[PDB]
Amino acid sequence: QPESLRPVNLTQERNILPMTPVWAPVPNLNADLKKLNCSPDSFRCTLTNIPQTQALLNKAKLPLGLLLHPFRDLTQLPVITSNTIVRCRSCRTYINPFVSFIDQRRWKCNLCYRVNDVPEEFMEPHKRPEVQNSTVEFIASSDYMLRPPQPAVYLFVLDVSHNAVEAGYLTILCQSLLENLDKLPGDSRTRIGFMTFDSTIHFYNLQEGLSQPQMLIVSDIDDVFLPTPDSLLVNLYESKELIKDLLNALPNMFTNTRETHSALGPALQAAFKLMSPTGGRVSVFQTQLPSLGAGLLQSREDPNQRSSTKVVQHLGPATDFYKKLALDCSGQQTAVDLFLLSSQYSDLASLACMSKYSAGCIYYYPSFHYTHNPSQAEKLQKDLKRYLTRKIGFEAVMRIRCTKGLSMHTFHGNFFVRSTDLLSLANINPDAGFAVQLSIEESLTDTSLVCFQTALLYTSSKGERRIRVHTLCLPVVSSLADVYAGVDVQAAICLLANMAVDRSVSSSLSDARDALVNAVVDSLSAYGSTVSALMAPSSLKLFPLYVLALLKQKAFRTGTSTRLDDRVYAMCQIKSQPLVHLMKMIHPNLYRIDRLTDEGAVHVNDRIVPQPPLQKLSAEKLTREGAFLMDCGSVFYIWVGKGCDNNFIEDVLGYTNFASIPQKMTHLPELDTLSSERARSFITWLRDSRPLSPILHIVKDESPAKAEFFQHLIEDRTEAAFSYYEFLLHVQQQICK
Ligand SMILES: [Zn+2]
Repeated sequence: QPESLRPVNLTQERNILPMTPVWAPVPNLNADLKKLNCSPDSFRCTLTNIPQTQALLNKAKLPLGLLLHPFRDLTQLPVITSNTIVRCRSCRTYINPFVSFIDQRRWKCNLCYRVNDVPEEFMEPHKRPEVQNSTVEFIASSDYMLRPPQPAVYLFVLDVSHNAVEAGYLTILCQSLLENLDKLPGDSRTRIGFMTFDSTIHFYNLQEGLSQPQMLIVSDIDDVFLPTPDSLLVNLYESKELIKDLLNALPNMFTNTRETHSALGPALQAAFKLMSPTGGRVSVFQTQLPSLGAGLLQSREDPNQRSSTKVVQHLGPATDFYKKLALDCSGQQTAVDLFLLSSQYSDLASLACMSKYSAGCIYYYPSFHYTHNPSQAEKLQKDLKRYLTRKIGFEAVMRIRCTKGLSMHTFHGNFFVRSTDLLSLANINPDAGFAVQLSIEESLTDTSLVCFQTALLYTSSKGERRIRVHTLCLPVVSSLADVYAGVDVQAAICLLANMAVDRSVSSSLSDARDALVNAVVDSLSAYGSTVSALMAPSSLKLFPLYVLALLKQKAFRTGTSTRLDDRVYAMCQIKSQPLVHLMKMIHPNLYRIDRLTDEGAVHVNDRIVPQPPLQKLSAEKLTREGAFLMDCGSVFYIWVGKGCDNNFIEDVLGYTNFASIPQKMTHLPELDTLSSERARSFITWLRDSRPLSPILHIVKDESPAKAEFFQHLIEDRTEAAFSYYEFLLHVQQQICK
């Protein structure tokens, strides 16, 4: 009885959530191969023990899929420079650690089983880097480029309507660009340009030779007097001073502007045309519903929350304008990133398409205001530092190959699909995650092992064509028991979250929610067939809990009010957040922090970091005499109990007593106390584990912002949502019927 199969009575067990982070299940391969397997932080499967047939997979109920964070920053990476990149003659799989050499001069492909000759240059060919590491990166040549590797090109398209000016994001963006101007990935060929827009479209001529920027204003984006692209997307090094002058002036160019219109559509169409020749990255900053010209959007959100209980009203795009724009951009290797900083509905569902279909990124800062909502301003500052300095890959493509019999079925993420197994990524960034559901078209009886291999081809910021490859090997099994033994619950949950997004949009929120519950009912019913109480194998003991958490997440919840743009953003996050970050949004990590200690702590970055144990998401865990920190992935909350020890309030919060604690507190004082040092050290550790900067909110029991915290205690009953106990009873009833 492997331990992953040890029975767990979920009906009775009140302690199932581990105190420490859940580890990915190690694929059950022999010792030698295990050491060679792919990092689960880069590439993992929902079922580490692969079902031998589609019939067995169907009997299991669990979804078979892959999750990847293909371009994440790595501490070490074997870089291979060879005149010949060895690949299979029949399926083009890259030679890897799991192939077999049948004569030292020939290798058999582990995906299609065809025999290939080993090139002389590749030569003890089995001790080659490609065969000793499952994650490598090749430097490719002319045979992997249709044109010379494009230089880095950056274009900023900024909303300067009165609403946008009032918001005050310009100062933040321009200051960030100035501080990081010499840190943008690229070389001497790097080009950059700027555009602003209100009722008209504004271009900025920054060509070398000018003493100051020349602003060009047009209402017709096809104006024949407009200069050539070389004067708008200029060489960063050559026009450095002109660029800095523009960056210093922008925040004070539209002060108290009379313009209220935001012609985003025309601006983006002009951007497409400008970027078409080279491709690159477009960064769009929008603060309200596009109101003029092509692509203008209506304020269609339905105020009646109950009208969206079964089918979310206006959840899908209102038009295909932005999707079409993104597809056209992808065709020219142009990615479009959206930074939405609106205080009123702006139809993110429609706008998000500009990024979704161009491999772009979506950032959302609701009710952003430099002065009145400074936490969003500081967050943008930090998010921009990462956005502007992280590595980047241009004009990229990614293909995922798999052993014969296996097939890619549905991809999840931001990209332009070009095949059953090929994705076009105008840009590939190190923070993007992807997922894909698989199917078994032909029984996997040929061998006892299957392999999955991700190949990411891109142009580096230095002009080199590179191919980063990840190879994952998994054992094939023929019994249901074994399938349940190798399930990766968090991977399954993340894949189901993506499937639920598709179902909510194409069918209804009701159907998506029902399918999520059905996954639990079906899997545990199927499990029961292999063996008064809801039983589950250890591997799935957290499955019901995670599904309940998902059902209460902003994306799919129906019990409490949810603004449309807010729900859409939650869905966007599911589609692009790597598993490690997405799981915190699905099931927040709760910690008691008024009594942090050394014991258990770890040492990192040369400091002692407390390691408090994870607490289940229920008010039952909230000692009224303590303080707790909830990590929801994108935001932090610190709940302070009415009877919380004053030592904590005084030494950590910086106040005499509970009553003196202010509301709307978003920062922890840098107090010279041991407890403040521990708390801050802990929180700094949390922040350093992810690319984005979560805003911190200190919540008092007094009931104003209390709900924001209690809505995350997903194990408790609420308005129209089951408690964990009730949910299990519900699952049981369905299975017993
Ligand atoms: Zn092959």
